[PDB]
Parts: sequence; structure tokens; C-alpha cells
Amino acid sequence: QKQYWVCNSSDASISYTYCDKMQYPISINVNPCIELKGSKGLLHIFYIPRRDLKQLYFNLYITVNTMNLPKRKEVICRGSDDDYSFCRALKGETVNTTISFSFKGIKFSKGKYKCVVEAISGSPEEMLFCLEFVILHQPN
Amino acid sequence: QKQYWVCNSSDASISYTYCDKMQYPISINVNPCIELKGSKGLLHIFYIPRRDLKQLYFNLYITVNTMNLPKRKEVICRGSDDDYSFCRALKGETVNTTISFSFKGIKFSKGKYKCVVEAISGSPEEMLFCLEFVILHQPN
Amino acid sequence: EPCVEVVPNITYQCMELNFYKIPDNLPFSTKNLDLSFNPLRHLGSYSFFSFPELQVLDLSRCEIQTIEDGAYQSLSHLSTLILTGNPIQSLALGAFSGLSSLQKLVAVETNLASLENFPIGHLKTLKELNVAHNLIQSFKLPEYFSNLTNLEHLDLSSNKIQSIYCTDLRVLHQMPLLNLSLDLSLNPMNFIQPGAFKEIRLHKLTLRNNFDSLNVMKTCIQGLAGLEVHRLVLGEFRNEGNLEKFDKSALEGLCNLTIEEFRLAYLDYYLDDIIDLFNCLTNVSSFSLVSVTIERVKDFSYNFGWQHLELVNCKFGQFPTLKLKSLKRLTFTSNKGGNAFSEVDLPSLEFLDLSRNGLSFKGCCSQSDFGTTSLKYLDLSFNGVITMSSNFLGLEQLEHLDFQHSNLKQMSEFSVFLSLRNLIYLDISHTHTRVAFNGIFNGLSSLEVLKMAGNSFQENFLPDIFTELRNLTFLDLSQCQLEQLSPTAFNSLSSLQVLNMSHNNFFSLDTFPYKCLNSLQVLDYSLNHIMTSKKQELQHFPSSLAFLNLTQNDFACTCEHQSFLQWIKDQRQLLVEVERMECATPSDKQGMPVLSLNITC
Amino acid sequence: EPCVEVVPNITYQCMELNFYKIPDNLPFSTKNLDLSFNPLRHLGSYSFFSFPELQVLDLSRCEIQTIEDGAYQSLSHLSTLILTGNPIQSLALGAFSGLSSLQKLVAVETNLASLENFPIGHLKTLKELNVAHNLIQSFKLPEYFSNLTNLEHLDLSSNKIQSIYCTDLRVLHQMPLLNLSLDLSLNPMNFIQPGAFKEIRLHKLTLRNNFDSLNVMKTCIQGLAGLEVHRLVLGEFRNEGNLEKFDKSALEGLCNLTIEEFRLAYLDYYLDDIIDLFNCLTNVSSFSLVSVTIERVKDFSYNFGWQHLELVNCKFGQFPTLKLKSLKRLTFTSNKGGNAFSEVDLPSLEFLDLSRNGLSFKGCCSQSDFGTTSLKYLDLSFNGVITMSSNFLGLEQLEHLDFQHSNLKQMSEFSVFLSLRNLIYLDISHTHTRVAFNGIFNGLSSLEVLKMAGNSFQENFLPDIFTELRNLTFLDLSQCQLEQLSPTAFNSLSSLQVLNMSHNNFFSLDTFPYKCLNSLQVLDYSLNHIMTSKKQELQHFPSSLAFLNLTQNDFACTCEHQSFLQWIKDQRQLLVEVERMECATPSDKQGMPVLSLNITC
Ligand SMILES: *[C@@H]1O[C@H](CO)[C@@H](O[C@@H]2O[C@H](CO)[C@@H](O[C@@H]3O[C@H](CO)[C@@H](O)[C@H](O)[C@@H]3O)[C@H](O)[C@H]2NC(C)=O)[C@H](O)[C@H]1NC(C)=O
Ligand SMILES: *[C@@H]1O[C@H](CO)[C@@H](O[C@@H]2O[C@H](CO)[C@@H](O[C@@H]3O[C@H](CO)[C@@H](O)[C@H](O)[C@@H]3O)[C@H](O)[C@H]2NC(C)=O)[C@H](O)[C@H]1NC(C)=O
Ligand SMILES: *[C@@H]1O[C@H](CO)[C@@H](O[C@@H]2O[C@H](CO)[C@@H](O[C@@H]3O[C@H](CO)[C@@H](O)[C@H](O)[C@@H]3O)[C@H](O)[C@H]2NC(C)=O)[C@H](O)[C@H]1NC(C)=O
Ligand SMILES: *[C@@H]1O[C@H](CO)[C@@H](O[C@@H]2O[C@H](CO)[C@@H](O[C@@H]3O[C@H](CO)[C@@H](O)[C@H](O)[C@@H]3O)[C@H](O)[C@H]2NC(C)=O)[C@H](O)[C@H]1NC(C)=O
Ligand SMILES: *[C@@H]1O[C@H](CO)[C@@H](O[C@@H]2O[C@H](CO)[C@@H](O)[C@H](O)[C@H]2NC(C)=O)[C@H](O)[C@H]1NC(C)=O
Ligand SMILES: *[C@@H]1O[C@H](CO)[C@@H](O[C@@H]2O[C@H](CO)[C@@H](O)[C@H](O)[C@H]2NC(C)=O)[C@H](O)[C@H]1NC(C)=O
Ligand SMILES: *[C@@H]1O[C@H](CO)[C@@H](O)[C@H](O)[C@H]1NC(C)=O
Ligand SMILES: *[C@@H]1O[C@H](CO)[C@@H](O)[C@H](O)[C@H]1NC(C)=O
Ligand SMILES: *[C@@H]1O[C@H](CO)[C@@H](O)[C@H](O)[C@H]1NC(C)=O
Ligand SMILES: *[C@@H]1O[C@H](CO)[C@@H](O)[C@H](O)[C@H]1NC(C)=O
Ligand SMILES: *[C@@H]1O[C@H](CO)[C@@H](O)[C@H](O)[C@H]1NC(C)=O
Ligand SMILES: *[C@@H]1O[C@H](CO)[C@@H](O)[C@H](O)[C@H]1NC(C)=O
Repeated sequence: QKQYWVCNSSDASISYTYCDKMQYPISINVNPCIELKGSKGLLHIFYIPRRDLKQLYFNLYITVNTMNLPKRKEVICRGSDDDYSFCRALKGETVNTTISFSFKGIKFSKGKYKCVVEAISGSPEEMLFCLEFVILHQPN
Repeated sequence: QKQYWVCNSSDASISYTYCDKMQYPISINVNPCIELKGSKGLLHIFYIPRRDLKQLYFNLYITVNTMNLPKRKEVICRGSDDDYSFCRALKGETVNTTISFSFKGIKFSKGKYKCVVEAISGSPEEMLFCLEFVILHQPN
Repeated sequence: EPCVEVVPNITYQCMELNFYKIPDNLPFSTKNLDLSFNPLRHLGSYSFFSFPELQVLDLSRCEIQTIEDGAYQSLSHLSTLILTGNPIQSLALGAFSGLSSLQKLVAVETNLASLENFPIGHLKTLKELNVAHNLIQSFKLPEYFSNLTNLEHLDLSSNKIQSIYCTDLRVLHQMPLLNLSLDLSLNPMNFIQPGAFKEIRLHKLTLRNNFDSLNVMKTCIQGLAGLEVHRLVLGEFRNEGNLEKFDKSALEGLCNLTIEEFRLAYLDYYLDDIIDLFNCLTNVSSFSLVSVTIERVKDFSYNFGWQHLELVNCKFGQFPTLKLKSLKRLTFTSNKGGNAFSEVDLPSLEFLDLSRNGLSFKGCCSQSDFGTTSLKYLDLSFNGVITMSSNFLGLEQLEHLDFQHSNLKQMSEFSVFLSLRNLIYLDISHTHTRVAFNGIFNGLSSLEVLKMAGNSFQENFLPDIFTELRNLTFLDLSQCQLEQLSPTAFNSLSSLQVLNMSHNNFFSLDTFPYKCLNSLQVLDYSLNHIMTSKKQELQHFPSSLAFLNLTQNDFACTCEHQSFLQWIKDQRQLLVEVERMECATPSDKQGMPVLSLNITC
Repeated sequence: EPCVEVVPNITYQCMELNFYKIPDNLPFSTKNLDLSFNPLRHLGSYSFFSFPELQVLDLSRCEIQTIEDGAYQSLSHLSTLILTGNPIQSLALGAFSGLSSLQKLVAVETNLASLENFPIGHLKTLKELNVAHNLIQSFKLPEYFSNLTNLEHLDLSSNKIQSIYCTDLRVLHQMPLLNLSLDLSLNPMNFIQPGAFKEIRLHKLTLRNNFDSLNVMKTCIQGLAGLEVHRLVLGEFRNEGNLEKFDKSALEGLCNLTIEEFRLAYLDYYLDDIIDLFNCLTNVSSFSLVSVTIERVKDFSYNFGWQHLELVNCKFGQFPTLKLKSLKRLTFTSNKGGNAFSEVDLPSLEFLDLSRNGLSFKGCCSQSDFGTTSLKYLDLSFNGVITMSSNFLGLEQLEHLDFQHSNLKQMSEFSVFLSLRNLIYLDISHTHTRVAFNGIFNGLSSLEVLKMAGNSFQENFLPDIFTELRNLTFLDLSQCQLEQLSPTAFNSLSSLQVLNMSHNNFFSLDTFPYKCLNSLQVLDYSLNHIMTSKKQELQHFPSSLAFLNLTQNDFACTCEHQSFLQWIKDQRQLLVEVERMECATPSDKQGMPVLSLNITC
């Protein structure tokens, strides 16, 4: 498997690889790099979906240095008149977008956090891609 | 056992008798009589306790025409600097008082509601009296 | 067989298979062929001849430079084309020649430049035309649109449309019967000369994120006058740049139009008062807000004529105080900010839904909390903490009631559902309830569905609480940590068909309680630990019983209670998945299905 | 033996037994004789001679008209008299003659008229004197009070005291060392001439419900000037008539006094703003409100010097916003009105208690919610809904934490107690928690007591979550519906002494998990259904085990697993109440104690 690097901060080393048989390319950037201490920034994405990005959502499987957390379900855009403009896209339509984010207020232990991301969308609710992220964390 | 009548309203027939071996007299009045539909009135009490009315409370055992409800615990006056003046009384000290009450907002079925009242007080937490009330209810 | 085969001889999809021509080995009679992400640099005359019968075609990202005249010729019954992402620099006039029944045409991300040099002018029965993300400078409808009827959707979003002129839409005046849902989103526009829209009729109109300031938006809304749109949608997107300002002067002049349904989607400015805004959006029959942060607003009370109101995903500071004389339906779901509830006054309200807000009640339910007297539907599920202090007084016409996953309190202190004499559906599941009063379900004489899963009982004993529920057909008592039943509990339940008793802690299987249930069809005893019985009295079940789930629970396959296993193998016409019932206690006999074992003794 | 006998030869109580004289059959050496509600119309000289040694005497409602001189003569060691309810119309001078050590004298409901013709003037070592509900018109202390030292309480409530004069309390000036807790409640008073209290020192003073208007109260408070009371209590009673009015002008002039602790108990007027009231009650070191309805108050933020604040049983509209620079302890318990929580700013706070209010949190716990950084104690039990969105950040010095019977949320989504490295006590019981993350108890390296009863686990399996809790001595896992243990779960718990595992659903008793717990003393497996074991491997328990409760659960006394019952009867030096362990499964062998049965086979 090939390793795709993203960014380094003072206390993080985000990276990712592909989950399943499908290996459709994707371009992800974050500016500035995420500090696992409370951060704020922009997330730029360039993609060409293989299904309609309609009622897209994410399944998140997180692991904290070999302890599993429960499965998370994040609904990105819902039904009709959604917050984001990119989720009216169709197959083969280029998506080229930027989303702002911010967070703070939780202490994390040192270790090797890992996250499997499963995107689900479409009318028959099939999967779009699966990525596996790896985050190393050494405070200071 | 002797039956002590209290008052009649348009839809209630309150009455009471004594529970246990102790049969210390007590004078209870309500004006106007309680309507089991939402009411408001005054409760006049004349009594001579056999123990100190200190940190008094009530245990209530209610029965709705042969179905028991859970036991209720009503704290009348608590610790120090209590709301009522009568619960600084001592044994043999006359209590002669009036308390206002009001309620509304619950539908009751016809039947033969029954309530056993156990007063507990004192420093070693012993019982003061026990009365058994009977309420007949026929709406309209 | 390169192409994947989805449905036998009908649907054949094969994407990303590095093709260079239409495949030939596919059946002669197939429909809805998916063929995308395959390099086909050029499309030729009579390309699809192996498929005389066909419904759906799809050519996405199949990088096509030129479609020549006569393609798709031998192809009718084709109701859909998807030409998304194909860079087309020369579309030969006369293409799309033979398509007698074409309804949908998707040409997105094609390098379109205008609509008069677009060969769809002989088409008909065409309903939807999506040309979005193209390069279109002028919103002038060409003449052939008159010939083109049945058109219902026309999406031209994310184009380069800068201005509108009165000469545009000079066509569309000679259309007596015309339903057109238009969409112009993310078009950077700064000039709409007055009188453009006039005697025009649309069925929907969406204008999201195409105004760069407040004055631009004001003048553009002024440019609309006499438009008569049935449903108007304004707003913007969280993904892009937003309005720095939104005050009472904005959205004015929207009173020269004729609107019937309005929606505002995703403001980013912290709106501070609702009236003197939305001022001439009265007499609109349907009002809706989605993702608007009106959290510092004091005067919500005002008399609008709104027959339907919806607030979804908004942030608030306090619960809005509503006073609306004619509002039949209210939907207040998934909101975030404030967590409490206060009295509202809705004299004509029939449908209420406050779900997933997480807000608290105190003295929940009475006709003095909602102000109405004819409320047929009520949903309070997934909220924070509901305190019962009044059985539903003045709400005697209420057929649907849902509480699941809230936190009910004081539910065993009186007869809580005592007034609800016309109630069909009741759901109290995973409310932290502890049933300790026989008579909790008093007055529910019309109930048919009763769900309560996840609610314990006093000392884990099921008392006689299902009396007077004689219409009950569905009863769900699962994950209530039950250990004993009263021998006469399901009496009078002559109409029960499904009875769920799964995942409790039972040991003995008794057939006496169900002796007289003439309509039972499903009986579920699944995740228990049923090892034995009280005796060998286990008689026949009621003849109606057609399914008996007993899988997944612990059995003991030893000499003792061999008669129990004999009696269960005595009936295989009722068990469900005999593969999943096995032994567990004797470590030598483990994982062995119960019906298979022949044991001595 | 008419008189009931409480403690052998020590305490003899006999009330309502229709006596007419002191009983003679009682032992010669008895103490604390209770003798009340018995008709003794007259008390005579040397009445109590059979009791040379005696501590407590009680004559309540024993209707006594005259006590003659010389009674109680042969009676020392008597530290208490209770003459309540006796109508005394002639108390002979010289009564109470011989009582060398008398401390308490209760003369309530006696028909007293004044304090100079009261024969307690030779008494000494007398601490408390209660003369309440009498008929006393004048608050003039007699001279003999100078001779009477050690007096600490003087309750004269419910008397007819109308006015105070400067000549009153001319005594009490020649008392260098004097602690006197005075009480004047329900005395209808309308005149306190100025200068009465001056150079006077009290240790407590209670004035509840003795002012009929606002101006009367104002002038009376003016009559107090230079009083120097250590603790002042004002207010009124719900039982009587109340003040029609309470504004900022009231309670003024209370600034000429020297108060150190203040309490206001039970206002009936809906107070509307706290400052410009309580204005010159600053620099008071302790402030308290009980049963005051300050529900419409906006500006709670102001800089008082209050080192201790208490709000009990009050009604509020919003959570009061506190900004107090020096407030070490806060108690906010049992309040009623408003249900939410907002940030406070208490830079010097060490004790916090918000229990039984029923209020909700959102993002509960961080040093930005309380503004402090040295908080040793925190109690949030019996509240509504607490949402975890921050592990306790900035609260690293916190030794006590209680959550029981609240409703926690999001507790298995990260390490919630990750910062609390100095924590001794943790109580999360009957919070609706579903443990589904190994690592929920990460960071609690100093924990010694852990209580969690009533919290389920994922699929009812106990995982290895008690690692790093190496100081744990008390562990409570009861009514968690557990069915299986991991074979290595209580490892590293070398200091555990009590282990509660009562009222789960177990079937087998395994002794392997507890193989190495060298300090275990109590093991509780009570309300389970333990019938068998996994094998006959059950070895010795750790030698320290001195108690093993196994009562109340179902046993099966048949041929099969007879070895199990043999191994349990193999150890009677550890069982608890062998009377309560019996058989249940074979209906012939029912209610028979397990250790008693001798069965064949
Ligand atoms: C009685 O109530 C129980 C609720 O406890 C119902 O159980 C649910 O039954 C379905 C059907 O077996 C379960 O779904 C299964 O899920 C697994 C895992 O996702 C999947 O692999 C299976 O193929 C199947 O879809 C479900 O987990 C189970 N529990 C819940 C909470 O839904 C039961 O169906 C009810 N019985 C009747 C007769 O209605
Ligand atoms: C054996 O136990 C299983 C569960 O342990 C019982 O499950 C069957 O459960 C499924 C899921 O609840 C039922 O499914 C259908 O589910 C959809 C979900 O949206 C619902 O909308 C449909 O109305 C429908 O209920 C399924 O109906 C149910 N089986 C039957 C026969 O109703 C199972 O019932 C037990 N064995 C037997 C023979 O019932
Ligand atoms: C382990 O935790 C359980 C909690 O489930 C503790 O049980 C409690 O034990 C006491 C002592 O037997 C019970 O009190 C008894 O109450 C009855 C009825 O009031 C009374 O008749 C008895 O004389 C006795 O006082 C109590 O009900 C029971 N349950 C609860 C909820 O408190 C158990 O004590 C703990 N074990 C150890 C070793 O700490
Ligand atoms: C057998 O089971 C019973 C309960 O089923 C165990 O109970 C004993 O429980 C009582 C009540 O919890 C303990 O009581 C004392 O309770 C007061 C209540 O305020 C508490 O403040 C004291 O600190 C003390 O815990 C009692 O200590 C406890 N027994 C023992 C030995 O600690 C019982 O423990 C089980 N059998 C044995 C031999 O432990
Ligand atoms: C980003 O951070 C990662 C992790 O700290 C760096 O990777 C490691 O690089 C150091 C330095 O060469 C090695 O000693 C480690 O063995 C590496 N570990 C792993 C797991 O790769 C990485 O070099 C950083 N990237 C940049 C551009 O500085
Ligand atoms: C108060 O109400 C009770 C109950 O309605 C009355 O008691 C009953 O009196 C009627 C009339 O004489 C009898 O027919 C019933 O048999 C009585 N029932 C019981 C249980 O006593 C009572 O008379 C009323 N009191 C007054 C003063 O009117
Ligand atoms: C995405 O859009 C931005 C907006 O101008 C553009 O600069 C960028 O080049 C686009 N991405 C790609 C891959 O072209
Ligand atoms: C109780 O007090 C009131 C107040 O004046 C009085 O009228 C009444 O007589 C008293 N009760 C008795 C039994 O004297
Ligand atoms: C378009 O308008 C006509 C006019 O009645 C209506 O029948 C039709 O349903 C509308 N189209 C849609 C998609 O609703
Ligand atoms: C349901 O209950 C009502 C009221 O008890 C009764 O009239 C009706 O016959 C029952 N059955 C049906 C199918 O409505
Ligand atoms: C009375 O005051 C003295 C003075 O120091 C004190 O020692 C004593 O404790 C006080 N009395 C009470 C009951 O606290
Ligand atoms: C408790 O834990 C602390 C920190 O791990 C440790 O220093 C101490 O020795 C332990 N035991 C006691 C009795 O404090």
C-alpha cells in the first residue's frame, strides 16, 4: 500500500491510505496543519465522484492506540436545500471546494490514533470511497 | 373503630379513623371543603403533640380502589430555620395553626381512594400518630 | 465477460473497464447500459446498433470531443442521456436525430456557450433539461422553446449570467399552459432591469448565493416585479462568501410579487428581530427557515397568516413564543440552541412535532400548554426531560403519541394517560420508566400498538396491567429485565397477533399464560436463557401460532429434563432457525443443535 | 410492672398511665425517669425521695397547680427539668431549693407573668432557660441575672412584649465575659426607643415575624444601633401574616450595627432586585437565603465580600450570574425555578454543591465554567441532564466528584476523566451509562472508592477497564446486568477489600478471576441465579476472604452437579446466612437449605 502524506504540525503527523478495492484519486489539503490541541483552518478538496453526492454521510471507526471507540455517523448533507453547494454534484462532475473548521477543548493522550472513513451516498445508498487515516501525537 | 367526619363537597366525602394503639385526639378543619377537581382553601389544626415536632415528616400510603401506589415521603419542616412556626413546638405545648393550600390539573377516576398517614419526628425519629383517611369520589 | 452483470439479461454496468468502443458481446435485448469513465474519444454514426431496445444510457467522463450527425439513430425507447463531464467542442447539428421518446437530458460540465446553437429543437416529450456548470453568458431563451413543450425543469446554475433584459423571455409569453421550475444559483448577477419579469408565471424559483452585497440584492429584488412565483427559495451556502449584513430594509420590495410558499435557507448573519423583516411575507401559506441563527430575538408574537410553519436546524436563545390564529401544522425539529419549553397559543393546530431538539418540559401536557383543542398528532421523542404533572386534559382527540428516548418522570404516581380515549398508537420505549402502579394504562380503550422496550418493572414481575386494552394487536416487551409472569396477564387480549418478549431473563418456558390467545401468530422468546419448564404440562399452543422463535438461548442437554427437549422436538412446524438452537451447559455437548442430538439415558 | 421498662435498671418511662403519685416500685438507682400526661394536681415537699440518684426528670402536662417549698430537695445530679404545659398559679418562693447541678430548665406554656418573681436566683451552672409561649409584657431583665452566669440561651418567643426601653438591659453591662443567644420571635412590637441596645454584645439574635408593616420595621431597625450581634436572623413564617411590601428602602439603617453572619428566612414578597437591597450587608462573612422568591432579578453581578454563600429552597427565573472575588464555599441546593446553568466567575472557590436542583448542563465541566482553579469538592448529583464535552480541563486539584442519579451523555466517546490525577472518590451510580469504551477510566491513578451501580455494559460482558486503578479498595458493580466476566479483569487490583457483584445475572461461580486478590475480605454474590460452575476446578479462594455472601439465588439440587453442592458445603467458615440458601428447581425439593440435604445418587 502507498502512503499519502498530508501535513505536519507541532504535535501531529496526519497521513492516509486506501481501504478497499476501489482506489479513486482525491486531493486533500488543510491550512494550516491541524494541531490536536484546538485549531482553526481551511480544508480544500478536489475530487471527481463515481456516484451522486446526494444525502452523503460518513461512518467513522476510531481507534485510540488499540482501544476501539463506538462507531460514529456524521450526516454531511441531508435531503433537500442543504448547507453545502457541492452535494448537488453528479457522477463525473468535478468538485473543487473549501470548507472552514475550528475546534478546541479536549486533552488527548500520546499515541497512534487511527480512523477509518466510509463515505455513503446515492439513491440506493452505496459506498463512495473508504480511506484510513493515521495520526501520531506527541505533545510538545 | 369510630368514624370522624370532616366535610362534604360536590364530589368528595373525606373522613378518617385511627391507625395504631395510640388514639390521641386532634382537630382538623378545611374551608371550604376540598373539591377533587382543583381547589384552594385553608386548613386549621388544633393539637397537643406527645413528642417534639422537630424535623417532622409524613409517610403516605395511597390506594386507588385496591391498587397500591408507591410510598410517598413528604418533608414538612427541615433542620433549622424552617418555613412554619409550629414546628418549634415541644411535648405538651398547644399547637393552633392555619395553613393555606391550592391545587389543580389532574383527572381522577371514580372510586374509594384511601390514604394512611404516618407522622414521624423527634431526635430518635419515632412516630407521632397514624391516621387513615377515606375519600369517596363521584364526579357530578 | 468483462462487463459486470447486475440483473440477468437486463442491466449491464461496466465502468472504468478500459474500453475503446461499445462492447459487442452484450445481449441483444438489454436495457439501462452503464458505460462511464471509459475512453471514447469520438462517437460515430449508428454507434449503438447492437441495442435496438434500450431505456437508459450513461456516458460520464467518457471523454468525447465530437458527436457526429446520426448517432443514436436506431434507438428509441431511450428516456435518459447523461453526457456529464464530456468536453464537447463540436456538436454536429442534427445529432439527437432519432429519439422519439426522450424525457431527461443531462448536459453538465459540457463546454456549452449558448442555447440557440443547441440541437434540441425537434425534441418533444422532453421534461427535464439540466445545463449547469457550463459557460453561459446570456439568459435569453431561444425561439424553439415554443416548439418544446412538457418542459418542467430548467436548471442553469453556476453559469456566467451577469444581467437580465426585458427582451429576454419575450418567448414564454405565448405559453398558456406552462409549468416551469427554474433555478439560478451561484450566477454572479448585478443588474435586472425593471419590467423583465411581467405577466410571467413560474412554479418554483431558487436564488441562492448570487448577490454580493445588500444594495445589489435590494435593487435586484426591485427588478423582480409582478413575477407570480408559486414557491420562492432564497438564501446562500456555507461553502461560499456570504452577506455581511441583513437588516429590516433588506428583503423589502418583495411585496410587489405574488408568493405562495417561501423558504430562506442558511443565513450567516445573526438576525436580531423577525418583524419589520419578513414584513410583507404575510398571507404566504407556507413559511420555512433552515439553518438561520435567530438567537437574540425578543418579539416573536405577531399575527401572520401562515398555515404551515417549519424551523429546521436553527439556533435559538429562548423558545419562540408563537401566537398564530391560523397555523395548522408546526414542525420544530433538530434545533440546537435553547433547552426549555414555554406556552404557545395556536388555536387551530392539528399536527405538532418537536423531535430531536433536546428541550425540557415541566408539567408537560395539557390544553393550556398548546392553546389548541384539536391536536391529532404529537411527537416529543428524543428530547431531554419531561415531567408529568397533568394527565392530558383537554386533548381528548389525539391518535398518535410518541415519547421514545426521552426521560419521563413521575409516570407511576397517577393514571397518566387517563383522558386519551381515542388513541391508536403509543410509543414509550427507552424512557427510564419503572412501572410500579397497576393502572398506569388506564383509559386507553382504543389502543392497538403499544411499544415499551427498555423499561424495567417492579421486582421484575409482570403484573396485570393489560386490562381494558382489548383492541391491542401489537405488544412489544423486550429488554425489560423480566423474570416472572403472572399466570393471568395476557387475558382479555383476544386480538393480539404479535407478542415480543425477546431478550429478558427467563428460565422456564410456560405455555399456560398464552392458553387463550386465539389470534397470536408470532411469539418471540429469543435472547433468554430457557433451560427447563415448571413441569411437563406444556400443552399445545393456540392453533393460530405459526411462528415460535426460540433461538440463541442456553439449553442444557443432559439426562435431566430430557423430556423438555423431547417436547420441543415434538414440534418442528413452528420453530424458526433450528440451526441456531444448540446446547451450552455440558462442555462435552457444545454447539450441537438440540433437534439433532440422540442421547442415552 | 405498670411502667414500661426501656433500659435494664436505668431508664424507666411511663406516660399516660393514670397515676396519682410518684411510683414506689421503681428501682432505687434509676436515671432519666419519664413521667408525663399523668394527673398530679399538687407537688409536695420531698416528693422524689425514692430516687437519690437521677439525671433527667420530665413532668409535661402533669397538671400541677402548686409546687410547694422544698420539693426536689433530696435530688442532685439532676441536670434537666421539663415543666411544659403545667398551669402553675402559685410557685412557692424557695422551690428549686436543692439542685446543685442543674443545666436545663424548660418552663413553656406555664402561666408566667414576669421574671423578677421567678425563684431562679440561687441557680448556677444553668446554661439554658426556655420561657416561651408565656404571658410576659416587659423585656426588663431582673437584677439576679448578674448572679446567674454560664447562661447561654434565653428563648422568650411568643410573649406579649410590646416595647423596649433604655432602662431595660441596664444589667448585662457588668458582664465582661458573656455569651448570650437571644430569641424574640412572634412578639408584637411597635416601639424600640433609640439607645436601648448600646455597648451590648449578643452571640445570636432572631427576629422573625414581629413587624406588622414596612415603616414599623424601619423604625424598629433604627432603634437598634451599636448592637454588635455575631449572627442575625430575620424573616417571617409561612404560617402567619406577612409583610405586604419589601423594597430597597427597607432593611436600611442596618448599617449602624456590626453583623458578621446574616440570614433572611422566608420572604413572601416577590423580591425584584438584589442590590440597593442587602446594600450595607457587605463585609458580612456569611450570607444565606432560605425560601426567598427572587425570580425576576437581572443584575446579580456585584462585588460583595462574602466568604460563604448559601441559597436553599429558593425560586429563580434564571441561574444567578455570580461575580465574587472572595467566596470560598457555595451551596446551591434544592432550589426550584429555573433549569439551566451558566458560567460563573469565582476566582477563590474551594467547595461547590449544586445538588437536587434538577438543572441541566451543556459542556459540563472545565475551569472556564466555574472561573476557579483550586476546587476540591464538586457535587452535581440529582440534576437533570449533563452533557460531557470536555474532560476536566484546568481542574487538576479535585478529590471528590459525585454525579449519582443525574443523566450523563457522551460518556463513552473519549477519556472523560483524563485530567483528574488527584481523585479519591468517584460516584457515577444510576446515571444512564452504557460502558462501551475500554479506557473510560483512564487517568484515575489515585482512585480508592468507585461506585457505579445501575449502569449496563456492552453486550453484558465485563472488559478489562480496571487497569491503572491500583489504589482501589472499594468497588461496587451491582445491578449492572452482567452475564460474563473476562478471565483477567480484576488484575492489578491488589488492594481491593470489598467487591460488590450483587443482583446481576450470573449462572456459574468461577473462582479463577479472584485467584490473586490478596486483600479481599468481602465478596458479595447475592441476588444472582447461580446453579452450576464451568468445571470442578473451584480452588481455594484467597486466604484473606472472610465473608462470602451467596444467599437468595436459585440452586438446583439433583444428581447432576452434586459435586458443586459438595464443594460449597466444603466451606462453612465463609458463608453468611446458611438459612437463606435453598433449592428451587426440583419441585419435590423446595425450600430445603442446601447444606442440610443428604441426597442419593
Ligand atoms: C422483537 O424486538 C427485538 C428488539 O430487541 C427485535 O430485534 C431486532 O431483530 C432484528 C432482526 O433479527 C435484528 O437485526 C439483525 O441485525 C443484525 C446486525 O445488524 C443483522 O446482521 C441481521 O441480518 C438482522 O438484520 C436487530 O439487531 C434486533 N435488535 C434490534 C434492537 O433491532 C425483534 O425483531 C422483534 N421481534 C419481532 C417478531 O418483531
Ligand atoms: C426471530 O427473531 C427475529 C429477531 O430476533 C424476528 O425478526 C423479524 O425481525 C425483522 C426486523 O425487526 C422484521 O422485519 C421487517 O422489518 C422492517 C424494518 O423496517 C419493518 O419495517 C417491517 O415491517 C418488518 O417488520 C420481521 O418482520 C420479523 N419477522 C417476522 C416474521 O415478522 C423474527 O420474527 C423471529 N422469527 C419469526 C419466525 O418471527
Ligand atoms: C452491595 O450492594 C447492594 C446494593 O444492591 C447492597 O444491598 C443492600 O443491602 C442492604 C442490607 O441487606 C439491604 O437492606 C435491607 O433492607 C431490607 C428492606 O428495607 C431490610 O428488611 C433489611 O433488614 C436490610 O436493612 C438493602 O435493601 C440492599 N439494597 C439497597 C439498594 O440498598 C449490599 O449491602 C452491598 N454489599 C456490601 C457487602 O456492601
Ligand atoms: C450479605 O449481603 C448483604 C446485603 O445483601 C451485605 O450487607 C451488609 O450491608 C449493610 C448495608 O449496606 C452494610 O452496612 C452498614 O451500613 C451503613 C448504612 O449507613 C453504612 O454507613 C456502614 O458503613 C455499613 O456499611 C454492612 O456493612 C454489610 N455487611 C458487611 C459485613 O459489611 C452483607 O455484607 C453480605 N454478607 C457479608 C458477610 O458481608
Ligand atoms: C512529519 O512527521 C513525521 C513524524 O514525526 C516524520 O517522520 C519520521 O521522521 C523522522 C525524521 O526523519 C524519523 O526519525 C522517524 O522514524 C519517522 N517516523 C515515521 C513513522 O515516519 C516526518 O519526517 C515529518 N515530515 C517532515 C516533512 O518533516
Ligand atoms: C356526606 O357524603 C356522604 C357520601 O355521599 C353521605 O353518606 C351517605 O349518605 C347517604 C344519604 O343518607 C346514604 O344513602 C349513603 O348510604 C351514605 N353512605 C355512606 C358510605 O355513609 C353523608 O350523608 C354526607 N353528609 C352530609 C352531612 O350530607
Ligand atoms: C479550484 O478552484 C479555484 C478557484 O479559482 C482554482 O484556483 C483552482 O485552480 C481550482 N482547482 C483546480 C484543480 O483547477
Ligand atoms: C386558636 O387561635 C385562634 C386565634 O385567635 C383562636 O380564635 C382560637 O380560639 C384558638 N383555638 C382554640 C381551640 O382556642
Ligand atoms: C406542473 O404544473 C401542472 C399544472 O397543474 C401540475 O399538474 C404538475 O403536477 C406540475 N408539475 C409537478 C412536477 O408537480
Ligand atoms: C376498538 O375499540 C373501540 C372502542 O372500545 C370499539 O368500538 C371497536 O369495536 C374496537 N375495534 C375496532 C376494530 O375498532
Ligand atoms: C459562647 O461564647 C464562648 C466564647 O468563646 C464560646 O467559647 C462558646 O462556644 C459559645 N457558646 C456556644 C454554644 O458556641
Ligand atoms: C496511591 O496512589 C498514589 C499515586 O499512584 C501513590 O503514590 C500511593 O502510594 C498510592 N497509595 C497510597 C496509600 O497513597
